[PDB]
Amino acid sequence: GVGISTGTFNNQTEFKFLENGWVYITANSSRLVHLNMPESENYRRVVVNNLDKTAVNGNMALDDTHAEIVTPWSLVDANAWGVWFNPGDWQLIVNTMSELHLVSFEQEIFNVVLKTVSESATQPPTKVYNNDLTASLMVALDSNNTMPFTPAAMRSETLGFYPWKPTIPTPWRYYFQWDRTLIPSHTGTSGTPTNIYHGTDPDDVQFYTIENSVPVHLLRTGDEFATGTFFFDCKPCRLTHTWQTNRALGLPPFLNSLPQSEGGTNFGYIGVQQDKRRGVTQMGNTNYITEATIMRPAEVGYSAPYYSFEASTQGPFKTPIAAGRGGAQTDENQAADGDPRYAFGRQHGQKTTTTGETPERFTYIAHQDTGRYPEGDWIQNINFNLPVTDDNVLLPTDPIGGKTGINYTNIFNTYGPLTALNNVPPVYPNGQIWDKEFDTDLKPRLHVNAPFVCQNNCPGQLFVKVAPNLTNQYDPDASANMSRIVTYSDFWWKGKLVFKAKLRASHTWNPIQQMSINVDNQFNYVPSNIGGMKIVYEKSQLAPRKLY
Amino acid sequence: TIENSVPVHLLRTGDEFATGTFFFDCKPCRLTHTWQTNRALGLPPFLN
Amino acid sequence: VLTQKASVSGSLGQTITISCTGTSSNIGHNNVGWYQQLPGRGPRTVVSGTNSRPSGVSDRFSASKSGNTATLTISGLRADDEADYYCSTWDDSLNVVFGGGTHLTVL
Amino acid sequence: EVQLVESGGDLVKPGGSLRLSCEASGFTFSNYHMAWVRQAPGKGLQWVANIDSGGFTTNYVDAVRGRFTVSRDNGALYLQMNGLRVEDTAVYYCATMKTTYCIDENCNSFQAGRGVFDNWGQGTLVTVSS
Repeated sequence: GVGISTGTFNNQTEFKFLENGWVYITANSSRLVHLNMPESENYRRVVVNNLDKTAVNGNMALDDTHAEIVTPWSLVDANAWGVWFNPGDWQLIVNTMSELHLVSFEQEIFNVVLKTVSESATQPPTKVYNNDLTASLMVALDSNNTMPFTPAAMRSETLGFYPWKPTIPTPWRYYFQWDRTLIPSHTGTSGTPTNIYHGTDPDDVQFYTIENSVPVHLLRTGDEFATGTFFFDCKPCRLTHTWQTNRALGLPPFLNSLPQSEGGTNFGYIGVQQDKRRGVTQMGNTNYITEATIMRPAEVGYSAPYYSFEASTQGPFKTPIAAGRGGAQTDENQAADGDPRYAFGRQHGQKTTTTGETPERFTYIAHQDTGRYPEGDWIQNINFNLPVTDDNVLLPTDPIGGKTGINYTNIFNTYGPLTALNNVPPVYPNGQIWDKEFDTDLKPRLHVNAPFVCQNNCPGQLFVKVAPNLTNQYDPDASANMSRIVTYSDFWWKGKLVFKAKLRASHTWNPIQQMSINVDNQFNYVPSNIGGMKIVYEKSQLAPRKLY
Repeated sequence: TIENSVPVHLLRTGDEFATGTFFFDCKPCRLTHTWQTNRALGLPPFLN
Repeated sequence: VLTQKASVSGSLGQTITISCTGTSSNIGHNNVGWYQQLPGRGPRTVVSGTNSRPSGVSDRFSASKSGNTATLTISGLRADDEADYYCSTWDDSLNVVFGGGTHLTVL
Repeated sequence: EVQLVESGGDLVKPGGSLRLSCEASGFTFSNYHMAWVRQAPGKGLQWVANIDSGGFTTNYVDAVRGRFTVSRDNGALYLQMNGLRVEDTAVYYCATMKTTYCIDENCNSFQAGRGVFDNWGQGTLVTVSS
């Protein structure tokens, strides 16, 4: 019926404490989604080109050239932390939980409303909105994951984080195949390097369509759609950070002489000369046993080529790295490769009363200390004569290939059988929750964007489209675009995301770091006088844990 | 040496030898190729 | 400066050719563009490489490039073709280099 | 249709300064590299300067190098002229430098390039004398 509501708005986070210290967390999110009709009812194949930018020698890092199928449909993506948890709930979770499991996910659409804009021809323009009770909203649910997976948080296009603000969906578009060549150059590179877009190789063409691969439900003003509960199987996400590096693994050396009076200069002394110490070292030609040369069980962290660009059929891409930098915690402005930087708009955290289109930005300096500090590690000759000379060492200050600004660490990879690393920490509120595992026979060990990875499947993507509202002059034989009555839709989206977490237990004398309100961040969690809201980034691994 | 590690059957003109059925446990082999590289993963940019 | 002929002349309906020349190190690797210049007007791009014409340009124009030389052919002269023709390209010294022009004329 | 309109041409004294403008409409002005090209009375086309699509790099000819400057504001082009001399008297045009060239008729494949100007403005006359 038109006058009977088909659902209830619900945005309450529930905690239900189970046996053995586990907590059943239910995050109900509810939004009002506004949807305009598509620009055109037809699928487009658009080749986006920015050769003007890359035509300038040395700008190869600014390539946006690609090919995309632009579709008339719109994607309703809720794969972002902010959509589910308000700052207080996240504070509770990070301060008192230790591990997080993704349990279930369900979503539904109700109170579908379709309206048409009749723009009067009156000399002073005016427009009246009318309820078209017969219009239909097409809802498609890719339950079988037939369509390409296109997470929205990567582009900051998920639903809004404010329950009391209407949100808009994102027009769905998926990459089409293409070939590209961008020979790197630098300021001073003579001529124009080879920069060509070869087009689409026929063997790799895929042209998906929702109308052909997904059943489509037509919802009038009195209808509702529910996706049913989806159950995850993702690995647990740890809410604790590791501080121990190789230098802090195992039994420390025995201090034969200990300080006698408190002070900043009263250090402990091992006493025994370095060459006469007792231990085990992987270096078989030196008797010097040191805190640096001692044998650790394995390697915590791996050095990777940083700011290295790799070319493939589609052009250049930046090599990802799964660890943060060392010493970047001192200042966010001193961040470097590996620290994820998020840019977001007024829907996703930026002060809602800000003027201008400049996105709000922040670099997330993770609390885990498993990264690398390239200025430190060096290489020296096998003879290990000490002190080393210029001919027997390769310091980070040394050039490679004659380039004064590029040193050896830029092309150094220490990933090996002994490498150990942690999963990506959650980022609030702009961070993604789950991601799909790759279809490759051999699959990546971890993803750099989401902490939870679907082993089998992720929930089907939800697509919404205002059904065509034809005028009486329609003619399919006309090459011109279809004439449509201006129409839009407002519908309420309600989702339930269920987590399971473990409550932390104190295991040390000293307290641990905790998220708290303070005089500096006070006014970042309350509205301004003109209704301005914001959601600042919050750290998710404040509690430490021992690695070995 | 085969004579020391494997039993040996002597087959005359009227004899035959069968190895019996062996059952594999290998992982499946995909008969489809992947075209997407890093530049073609995820949601493309919105073309204004 | 690219080399060009000062002028040419021909009868109406004649298919004619004009040439621009320069060092292959600059006119060779880079593309070449041909523009028309009528009195009381700014240069109008007539040929933009790959024998492709801008929209609104008569199909009579054609162009080709070979090493030091670039050739522009007109398939049948018309009274409105009496005008200056200008070749341009990029130069590996990071410059934009034009020719001296050629005043096409009709007998 | 693409529209480029120049302005600012006027009589000026030698050794002074001036600002020429090139307004653009009907196309994505920010997606195209732009160029200033001058022609003296009855002389051939002479390249004045050029600027990329983001202002990262600008290039000049030796004659105006160190004297003039070019800038853009996503809506129009500007040429700042300093140390004007008598020979500078000429008509200036703003043209889009064709940054892409397709290599087939339907042009499914395209390549980067330089040295071809696609669209031109109207042009403006600058006279420097007493």
